[PDB]
Amino acid sequence: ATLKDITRRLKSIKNIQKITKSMKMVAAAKYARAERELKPARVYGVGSLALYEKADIKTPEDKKKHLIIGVSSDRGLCGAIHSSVAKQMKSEAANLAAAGKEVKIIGVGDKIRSILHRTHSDQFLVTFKEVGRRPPTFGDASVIALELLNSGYEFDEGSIIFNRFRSVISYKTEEKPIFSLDTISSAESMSIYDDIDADVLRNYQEYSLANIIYYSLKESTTSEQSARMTAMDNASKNASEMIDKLTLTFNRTRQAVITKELIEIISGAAAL
Amino acid sequence: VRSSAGAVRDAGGAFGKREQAEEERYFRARAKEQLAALKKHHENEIS
Amino acid sequence: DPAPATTFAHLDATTVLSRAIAELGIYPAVDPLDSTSRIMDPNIVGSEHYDVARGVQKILQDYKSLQDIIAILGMDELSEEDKLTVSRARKIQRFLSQPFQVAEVFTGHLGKLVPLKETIKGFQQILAGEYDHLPEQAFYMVGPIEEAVAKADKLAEEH
Amino acid sequence: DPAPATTFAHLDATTVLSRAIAELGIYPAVDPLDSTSRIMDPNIVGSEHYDVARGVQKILQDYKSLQDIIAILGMDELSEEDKLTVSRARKIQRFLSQPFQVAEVFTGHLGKLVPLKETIKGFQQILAGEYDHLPEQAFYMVGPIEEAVAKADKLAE
Amino acid sequence: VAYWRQAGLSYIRYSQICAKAVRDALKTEFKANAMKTSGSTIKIVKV
Amino acid sequence: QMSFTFASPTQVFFNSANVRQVDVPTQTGAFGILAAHVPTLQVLRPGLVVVHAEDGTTSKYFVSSGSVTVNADSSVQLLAEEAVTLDMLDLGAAKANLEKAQSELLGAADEATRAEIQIRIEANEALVKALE
Amino acid sequence: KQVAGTMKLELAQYREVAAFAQFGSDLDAATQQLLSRGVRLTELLKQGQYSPMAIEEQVAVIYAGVRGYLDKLEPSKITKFENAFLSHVISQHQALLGKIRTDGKISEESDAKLKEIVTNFLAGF
Repeated sequence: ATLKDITRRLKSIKNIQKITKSMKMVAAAKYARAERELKPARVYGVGSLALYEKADIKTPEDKKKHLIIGVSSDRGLCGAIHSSVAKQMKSEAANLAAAGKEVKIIGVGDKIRSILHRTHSDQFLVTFKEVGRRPPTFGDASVIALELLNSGYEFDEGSIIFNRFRSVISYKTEEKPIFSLDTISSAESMSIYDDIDADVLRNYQEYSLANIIYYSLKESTTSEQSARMTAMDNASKNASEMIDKLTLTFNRTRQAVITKELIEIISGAAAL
Repeated sequence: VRSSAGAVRDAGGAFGKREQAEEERYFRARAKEQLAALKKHHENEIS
Repeated sequence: DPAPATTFAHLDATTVLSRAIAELGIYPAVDPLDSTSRIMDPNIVGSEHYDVARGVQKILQDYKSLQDIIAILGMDELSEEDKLTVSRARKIQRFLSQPFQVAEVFTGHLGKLVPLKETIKGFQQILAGEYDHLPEQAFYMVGPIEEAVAKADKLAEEH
Repeated sequence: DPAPATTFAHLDATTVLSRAIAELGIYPAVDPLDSTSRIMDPNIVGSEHYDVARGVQKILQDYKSLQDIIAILGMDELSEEDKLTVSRARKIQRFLSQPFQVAEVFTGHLGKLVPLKETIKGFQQILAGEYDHLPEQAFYMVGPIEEAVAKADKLAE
Repeated sequence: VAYWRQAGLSYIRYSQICAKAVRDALKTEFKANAMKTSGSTIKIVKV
Repeated sequence: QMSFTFASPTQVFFNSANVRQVDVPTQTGAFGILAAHVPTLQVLRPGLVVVHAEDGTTSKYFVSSGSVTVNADSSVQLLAEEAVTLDMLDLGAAKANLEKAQSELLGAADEATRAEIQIRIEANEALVKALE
Repeated sequence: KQVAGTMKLELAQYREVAAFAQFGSDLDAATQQLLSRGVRLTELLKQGQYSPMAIEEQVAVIYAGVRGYLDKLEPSKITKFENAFLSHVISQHQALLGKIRTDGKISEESDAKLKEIVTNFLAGF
């Protein structure tokens, strides 16, 4: 090999390893901040769940509409995040298509738009953007939810896939269900609720749903940052590995060409 | 030794091929942007 | 090359081609941050021209540097200073080349007699960003920067 | 090597053996894209054999090529069709491999040769992915494609 | 309903305004923490 | 016992605590925390977290908005959009904000913008009232 | 030597994570400050052909950096800044310049005098 081209690859590799190291450090910062925030966020999200958790949530089985509540990031490099997301997404899509419930792919994050770029591309309800441009903002979550509220997609039910950061390593790629207050109409548990106006019940349902969005957002986002970090870590491992044999053969070829020219000169002297 | 700036791109392997292709994609996005803006500016100067 | 070694040994002026640039379609295609010439000096080129050329060299060096950086990430993370730098460097590369009239045999476009003041002016304008809303492809294989603005308008017509 | 370099123009079939394949545990470990001869043409090999050969060549081209990226990139950004074809070609390398009875003396797993037409048929089954869910491990050391399906069942077993 | 919701305006948007007011009542100590978690960037799919 | 989950989206006021009674202004309409308060939540209005706690504790935490929930398990889930600190603002600041909200409430553009200014009036009104 | 002892350590530390500068964003405050010191140095990193200067002048510039007295100078302009402060000294603190030079000993008072001359030159730059 051209020690020229070989060295080109080698320095490429060296730069690559350095870049991966820096990127992994950045991701470490990001996911560390993510975990730091997640503590109060964990409590808030637990509470947000507890609302509908407080009652047997049996929505209308006659839901002619469902909701494909999908959340992705504008950012990537978090491995199967978009991938496993689209996997559970396709699973639920087949399940809901079986139900014929008029679901619509609720979108935020171009990763899904890509997943949506073929998979029933028209099914996209609407794709909010910029997903992950900065740290999570439950205000921005509220904004997206407000766009949804503007949408008159009276989705009787829906589910939101979330990579529940079950650990730093474990991101439980689950889906978060959601009903409609209209479906919630006929509940004795609602009769077991204290004096709630229905649109007030509906508006509060919306508020809790937005809270759920923010919580799933923070959780999957921490999963994403940690995933990117660990991914960069594995990448750096593979990089050092490649560079190992690379440098091995590199010195091999270095001395090889050195002594090769040497022997050439030696023979040329012999020719003299 | 030393590592070049764009050392991989200098080498330009499959990584460098990706560099070129992503330059194509992003610069083409920006190019459609600039071209649309220019069409708008021409529309503005028409009146 | 040892032959290139002796060549550089006495070459009072350097004309470093970048055959990679030509492979990228450059026509001119020289090795920019590589060739040396004495008339490129603040005491010689003038402070303005030499300084501009050096800044161009720095900008292109950043272009190369961040090119691989993108190859890792891409213009998704393109920073404000960066995406700006990316576009500007692409434009500088574009404005670098020109198709000649003898080249118009193959290059089609006839030659553009580049004026020195016009060159420095296009350099300063690019430093400002004379085509921020426009496509750099007009600057490619072009003469004066104003001629490139005209070419971009022609593109606006042909779009 | 100048000796073999010159030797390359003398005999009909050039049999390149790839220790890299041996690293993949290939039995045998013949060079995938290197061992060659002018003995491949649909003018002789017909549409079936020559077409399958050219397609497998393209598949392996993609495979080895993407391997360079995957080197640290892994499948982490492998395109859906890309990843699909990649696992496919992995299973393909696995599948074309069959045991050797002479080797079975040491190996113990019976070796044999499938009919070339049988080879074309099983290769096509792979080409579509008739046993697309079957593993390269199952594909590994594969003679009869139906034997490969049975291997997949035993894998389920 | 609400002066908002009687007009039809969203108790959600009502809470949005409430947050705006809360920021308006951010302390000198708390003004930054209010700008903290102030951003938003999502933009829906348009054609 | 209560499950006093009083907490901002950012911070925590009560962490599933076990107190006696509590109230702050509510869009759903404020009332005291009673064990026989049915499993329910409320739409929040700007209040001060006033808890007749199980222990000798009445810690007033000014609240702005959000929603507070309480289950049959007394899951007092005061999820606060803005539970304002005791020192959360300056009385002069609230009065000037009220002045602006009234002038633009005088400058009420339209039932939408007027409703915005109306929320503003109610809000700075709660501001003065907490200051009151 | 005293100047270089900190200048080189800062240069290495900048170089220690200068790769991180690429992303730049979310720079750790210690890292960001180390970078700025390195960023300031990079501004000062250049050199002028056929342009020798007073060694004590460079010692003074590095000393001002050690004071952190350059922390607020935009690096693109920080170079012209240091140059202008240098001119201000070579006119005025040229007395203190020779004082340090012939002294070869960094009097804390002479150090402060140069520091103030530079502070005037720079705050007044």
